[PDB]
Parts: sequence; C-alpha cells; structure tokens
Amino acid sequence: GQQFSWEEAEENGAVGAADAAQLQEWYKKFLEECPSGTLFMHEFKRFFKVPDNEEATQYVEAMFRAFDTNGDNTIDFLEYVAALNLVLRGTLEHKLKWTFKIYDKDRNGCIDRQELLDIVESIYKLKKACSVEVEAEQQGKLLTPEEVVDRIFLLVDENGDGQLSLNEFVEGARRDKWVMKMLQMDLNP
Ligand SMILES: [Ca+2]
Ligand SMILES: [Ca+2]
Ligand SMILES: [Ca+2]
Repeated sequence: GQQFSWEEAEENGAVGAADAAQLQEWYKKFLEECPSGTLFMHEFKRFFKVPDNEEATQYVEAMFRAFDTNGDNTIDFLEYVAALNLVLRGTLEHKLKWTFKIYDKDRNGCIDRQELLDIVESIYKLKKACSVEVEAEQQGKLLTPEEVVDRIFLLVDENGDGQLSLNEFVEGARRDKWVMKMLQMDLNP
C-alpha cells in the first residue's frame, strides 16, 4: 500500500523548494545512522520526550495509537512527520477530526462514554505525574472519574440519542462552553 515516502519524491527526482530540504535532513538524520530505520512506540516516546516516571507514557502512547493505526505496530518516518504538521506548526480545525479519533479506541465510527473515560483517565495520569498534584479534594471540589465523562457527553450532546457521532462532537467541540479547555489539556503552555 502507498509507498516508502511521499508522492512528491516518487515522481519528482528531488521535489524542490526548502520544503523537502527540511525533511531531507530529518529523513537522513534519522535514517543516516540506520538505513531503512523505522520508529517504534518505544523509540518514539524516548527520542521525543524521554520522560522518567514513565507515567507520562499513557498520553504519548495515545498519540502513537491515534496516529499509528496502520496495524503494523511500526511507524515509518512519513507517518511521524505528518503528525508534526498536525501539531508542531499551527494546527487548523483539522484537529477536530484527529482528536475525535484519539478517543476512538474501539474503532467503530462512533464515540461512547466508554472512550471518554478512557482518554480522560489518561489525561489524569499525566497531570498527576507532572509538576503538580492538584490535590483533587481540597482544590475546588473534586469529583468521580465518571463525572467528567458524563459532563463532556451531556454538554457535547443534546438529543440524548445515546450516540456521539462526529458531526455531533465536531460542532460540540468547535466552541461549546468548556469542552475545548478540557479536551484540549495542553492549551498552549
Ligand atoms: Ca504505521
Ligand atoms: Ca469510537
Ligand atoms: Ca447523539
């Protein structure tokens, strides 16, 4: 399927512009020390944020999951790079789709309170092993791990159909009243 690189390289002998140039170095700096060197969920989390407590692995592990879905357990240079443009540089609304996918842990085309508790739960383990404990209790009235889920579901939804489709979430994630800040997690810093 597809190829071993971008369509540009396939046709064009060396593409052009400072575009590929930037990638030429990336593709080389990574494959230079290893011909046909592919990345792995482990080599990624490491060569990227190489954390320590590891706890902050659930979050990243998700990234590779939502992005690396080909089903080969491996992620070639191409895939990775694609993610960058989707995050590194300015990110357009295209995020509404990719993010909606991050939650899709069961792969079915529909999101359910099951996926909500899954991802959020992950975001919790992250902010937990971070530089703060946000002492759930004394900190602004804590809640149950299932509460937040029922909060993002009800708000994003409204018909009570019992199913959170893309369009439903997309529009419910385009602005809402708090879905962004939360689901966003990073925000900017
Ligand atoms: Ca892959
Ligand atoms: Ca799903
Ligand atoms: Ca619905």
